[PDB]
Amino acid sequence: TLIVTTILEEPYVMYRKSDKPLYGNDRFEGYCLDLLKELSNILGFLYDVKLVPDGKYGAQNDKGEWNGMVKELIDHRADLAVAPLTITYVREKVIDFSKPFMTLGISILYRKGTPIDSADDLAKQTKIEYGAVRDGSTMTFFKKSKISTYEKMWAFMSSRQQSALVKNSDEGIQRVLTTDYALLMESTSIEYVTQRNCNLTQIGGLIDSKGYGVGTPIGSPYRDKITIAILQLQEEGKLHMMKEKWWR
Ligand SMILES: N[C@@H](CCC(=O)O)C(=O)O
Repeated sequence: TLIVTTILEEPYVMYRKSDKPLYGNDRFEGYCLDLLKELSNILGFLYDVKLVPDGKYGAQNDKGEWNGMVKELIDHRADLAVAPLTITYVREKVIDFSKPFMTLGISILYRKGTPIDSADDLAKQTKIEYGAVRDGSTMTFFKKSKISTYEKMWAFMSSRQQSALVKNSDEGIQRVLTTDYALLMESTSIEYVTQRNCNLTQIGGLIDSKGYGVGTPIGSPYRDKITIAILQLQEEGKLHMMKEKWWR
């Protein structure tokens, strides 16, 4: 029944690996898929998982137009957006979000053993390239930040745009591995990476504080119900278990 838009991002949404042929929703696994299964049991609904066609989370272009999963919800092309989608002020003007099912903050993914300790250290220099995922909430944060240092940084990554910004997190992580590059990535995603490559580390603390929520078109009856469901899973300690299962 319900159409759920999502995006491939480890360990939230991934293609399940099997020796036998997988069809439909079975092709996907991960934190967000366990959550979606839970939500459909609690609210009792069927669903079809579809990746967002342009592979973007969603940003508003210079002419006011949106893309990514946000656009899909806006154009009623999807009922739910269940993915590590950041709840932001700008997005709340065009779609509704459930209450957060996970919290995080923008931080820095970089290698270990350098004198770089914060965004400032990155900002006041130029040898180390740094950037974020194109059309994601992190890129938008820097693009709209009125704080000098972040404003300085947006200037840097937007000039070297075609280069500083990456298509997705996997490409950004690979850029951190094979280049002198620091990735502006969200904290729980960084936790997952550094947890698997002891050469990588989080630089500084969180630049901001926020959360991930299930997106729905504006005025959807499902939003409050999903919030109630998230609150239940939280209450019975399943959100913790799910986090531990995937981040291990
Ligand atoms: N979670 C972000 C994407 C990743 C990022 O921009 O750091 C979003 O909802 O757009």
